Amino acid sequence: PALISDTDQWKALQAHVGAIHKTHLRDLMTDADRCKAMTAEFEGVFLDYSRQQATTETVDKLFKLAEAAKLKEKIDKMFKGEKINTTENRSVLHVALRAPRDAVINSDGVNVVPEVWAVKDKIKQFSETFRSGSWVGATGKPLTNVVSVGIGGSFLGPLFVHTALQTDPEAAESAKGRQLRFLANVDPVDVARSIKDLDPATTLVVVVSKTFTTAETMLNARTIKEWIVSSLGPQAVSKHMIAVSTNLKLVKEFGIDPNNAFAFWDWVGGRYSVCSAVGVLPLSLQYGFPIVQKFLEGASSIDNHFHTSSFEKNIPVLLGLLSVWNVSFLGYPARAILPYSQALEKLAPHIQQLSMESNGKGVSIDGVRLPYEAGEIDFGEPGTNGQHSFYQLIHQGRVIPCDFIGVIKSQQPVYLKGETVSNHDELMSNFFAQPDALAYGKTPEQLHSEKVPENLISHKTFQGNRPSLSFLLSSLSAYEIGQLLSIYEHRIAVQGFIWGINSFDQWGVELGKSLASTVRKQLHASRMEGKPVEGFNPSSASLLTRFLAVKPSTPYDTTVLP
Amino acid sequence: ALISDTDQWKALQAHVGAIHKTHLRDLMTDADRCKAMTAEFEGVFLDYSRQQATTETVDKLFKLAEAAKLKEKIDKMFKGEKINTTENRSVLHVALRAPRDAVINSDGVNVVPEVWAVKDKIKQFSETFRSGSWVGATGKPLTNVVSVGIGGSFLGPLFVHTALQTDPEAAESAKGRQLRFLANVDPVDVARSIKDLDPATTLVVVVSKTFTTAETMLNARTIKEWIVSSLGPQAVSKHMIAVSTNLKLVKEFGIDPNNAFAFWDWVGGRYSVCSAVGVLPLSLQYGFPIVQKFLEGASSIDNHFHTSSFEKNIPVLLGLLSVWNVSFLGYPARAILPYSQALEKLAPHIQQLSMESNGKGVSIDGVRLPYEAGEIDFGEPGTNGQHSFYQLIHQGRVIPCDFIGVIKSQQPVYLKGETVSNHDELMSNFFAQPDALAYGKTPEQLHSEKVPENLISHKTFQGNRPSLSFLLSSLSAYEIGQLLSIYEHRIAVQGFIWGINSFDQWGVELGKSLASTVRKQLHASRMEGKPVEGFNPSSASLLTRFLAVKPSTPYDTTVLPK
Repeated sequence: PALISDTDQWKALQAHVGAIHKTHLRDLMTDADRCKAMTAEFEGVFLDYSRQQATTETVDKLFKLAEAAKLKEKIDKMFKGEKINTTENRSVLHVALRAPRDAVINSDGVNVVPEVWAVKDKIKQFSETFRSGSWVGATGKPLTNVVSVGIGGSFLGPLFVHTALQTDPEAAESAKGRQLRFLANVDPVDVARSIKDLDPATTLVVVVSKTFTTAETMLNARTIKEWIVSSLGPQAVSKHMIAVSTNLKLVKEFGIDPNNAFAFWDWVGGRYSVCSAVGVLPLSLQYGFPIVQKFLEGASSIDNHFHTSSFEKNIPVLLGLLSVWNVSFLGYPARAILPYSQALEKLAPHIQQLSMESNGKGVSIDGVRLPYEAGEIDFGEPGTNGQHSFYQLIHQGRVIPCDFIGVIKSQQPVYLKGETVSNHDELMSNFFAQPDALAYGKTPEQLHSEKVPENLISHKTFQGNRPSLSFLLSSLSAYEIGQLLSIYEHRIAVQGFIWGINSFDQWGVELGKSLASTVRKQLHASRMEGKPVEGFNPSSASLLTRFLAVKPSTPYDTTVLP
Repeated sequence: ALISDTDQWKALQAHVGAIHKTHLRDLMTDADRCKAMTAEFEGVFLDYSRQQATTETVDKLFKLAEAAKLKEKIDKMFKGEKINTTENRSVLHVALRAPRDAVINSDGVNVVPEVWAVKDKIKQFSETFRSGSWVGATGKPLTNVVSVGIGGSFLGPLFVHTALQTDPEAAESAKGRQLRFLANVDPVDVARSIKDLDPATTLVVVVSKTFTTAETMLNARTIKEWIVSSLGPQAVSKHMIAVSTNLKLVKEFGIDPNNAFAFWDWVGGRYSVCSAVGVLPLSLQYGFPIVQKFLEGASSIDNHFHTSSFEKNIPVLLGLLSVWNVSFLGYPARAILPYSQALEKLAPHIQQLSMESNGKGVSIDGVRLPYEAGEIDFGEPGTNGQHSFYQLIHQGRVIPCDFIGVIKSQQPVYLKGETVSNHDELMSNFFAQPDALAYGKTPEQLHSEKVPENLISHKTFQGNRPSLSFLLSSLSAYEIGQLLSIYEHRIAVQGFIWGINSFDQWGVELGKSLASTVRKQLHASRMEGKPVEGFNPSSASLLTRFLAVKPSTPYDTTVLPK
């Protein structure tokens, strides 16, 4: 009901900001009891948030806000299958995607778990048939390359897990000689990328779209379908294309065998769909189902930890509260996702959609316009890549709270005889230093003490007191990748739960889709019927005229592929 | 003085209230305003009519540029003055693409003949290399090239390389060849760079000015071990070259010193792709003529930026507009949104170019700024980013967007019977999204469409959110050079108005110092068994947990990935 910014716990945290402004992390980081209290741990995940602009009292006052906002109740209702997505009247049950085969999680009055595992066992049987070569192509060759066609949550989630599993030794062994590519952009350049160095006779296409009507995905689906027909004949569509969708009619009218359709559900948001057939099917073809099952079990272990653990030990709750503290009370509009792992190269782009599409909202869940701004701007590059890109601003420009992620055991250990440190040790040297560099800074007195010229000390001053948090993971196999994914999925839910918004709808995408259909009609009328440009403002009319002024080089209505 | 204390700054501050009394859905109906708020140079058309501004706002930003002596600073850069006052260095990335008979002095010596001496050396080497006469140890012609480097040695070339990969001309000249980048010190990146490569058909280019860069040289010694383990120690001079000015270490590394290619201290790292940093590897992949057209594209913008009046000056307009969005409208972030899959790696480069240049806290004289400068830059290509975070840009925090579209497609595709071509489907979003952000959708429109009253708040688009649109005629090497030079000069303009030094980077020093300290502690504990000493309680624990897992291979023994 009432806006969270109207409660006393919210106002109490606002007054608490003035006291924290009086503090500096250079002094706070010497307190052994403060540092030890501001940690959390679960299995192979160690969270150290001692470098936040906070004391234990700040965490205490954040817990009371979570109670006033009814955080625990909102969590339980999600797990129990209630339709907490109010604006769409949908359950929010991506946790059921990795629940064990015995659990009971109702939605619309029916337990969804036995049907979640029905698709898993169907994926497993297909993947075993596919990987053992019994699934053959039109020319009689076993398919070894898989293209997954999809946009948004059908792309970023799966791409993240695929990139992280690529260089893990056990996963990479199972994916020997197999490629998995993603065709996401409707830009025809992406189609040329997806099919480069590929043989239609040894390629399988997985079209991912709940509706099977998605404009971008279906145009690519029809495009690569013709690519298959152009080389193998019209009958090769059934043995070379499969679908992750529920519209069985369009799937068959597309030319795909309806039994080759793998279903997910409306209580599976796009940005929470990697654990569904959206991700499990392509990943089980590349790495096998045992590997993806370990990934699901990792995310499942965090779902239990998030649902049952007390708040002082609850890692996703701690993370979500500290982000609200940084965003809504310290005033930091952006957040940097900085994993020191090339395997996590595609983590930040997925967190980008997961966070901003969930929490980039302007009204509460009940439709009251928020007097404050919610979801932060999320970006990131892996260390040390991003370290040599934008850390200059993070140290001396605008303040950006940082998520540092480090892994103890290297996926691909390297050491050369005579080196001071192993390659992974050299990488982690920065993982340990940068958070301390942000917290302490370097005073002008330290600089003048080091005989630095007075005209340079202002330029070499580091103010410090800039917040960070550090994940230390035991390893990065399928299990730990699932844990990291679930941690962020729940953290974003916690932030949206505290802000009192709806983290699970996405109405902000419709207006751009509407106007795009209006432009598409204008393009068709001009290209095919020679109609003038009409119905647009003077700017759009001019830009459309410049675009359409370049006529095609291809004969009228004639197919062209790269 | 300080730009925030001038009347031109204060007059623009009050002007914000007048613009806040307008809405873009009304301003976009003015044909006079829309036509005046444009600019054009060759195949580059800039439409900024969707900025929260009028021609009067632009007139007042011009008077801020005059009070900031913008034209003075630009001339001093082009002329070769050491405007990088904190490092006492010229700023002459424009000289990398100047013609042979150009006159650009630093310390009274014309640097242009030395720029072309390297360029001529690159061309002669690239012809001998691509012709196959340059052979490996086993006598095989070299097919694949790995460029080792970090920061500006990585992002710039990656951007240009990714844009050229799918250009029809460039891709033809790069057939059968690979160009990979090894940037992360994470040994997972080493494993990926050498994945499915043969040392006998691989050339390595080490890009590091001093040849002392910690991450680059460890990767450089690592890939050197990979080569010598397969071909012998003698093969180094035949498979490895360098972009460096430290001739002693190049010869000590094993590389023939005459295979070292120079660049200079007045070339910023984030400004170095037009030097041998980029020109050398790109010429190996695409041939020198393709790269010279790229350089000629950047050169065309340099002349335009240096000579054109401010109302036709595309980089000056862009810099003043971003300063307007940042320092007066209060928008702390900027979205780079190219509707081109070929520009996939554009936003990561702009990220470093902008944030490392302008993420500053003090003026060029050493005065601490009472405002904040450099904005936070991020982006994904359309339509990828469209289906990721556009939810927030429409309904959450306001983020000024840069839209980049291309009239002609690098890879045109059309299927018979389709309503629009694949590229037209892409561009429909390019034209629609800026209008969607400008117009919004009022709750009166939604009620007029029989939307339930409870959902009206959630489907409302406030509109009046700013964007600008680039429309390029094509995306060949020439236009890629133009786009690069535009963003380099725009970033300089913003730093000139703010009165900061866009060309030093002291903010990266504290992290490298404390990383060296952690490197010492790691060696002392790995090789000498020393305890953890000299760190705060948090870093001590993190370090203790990390070192608790011991190397899994014999002492001081070489291990390579895969």
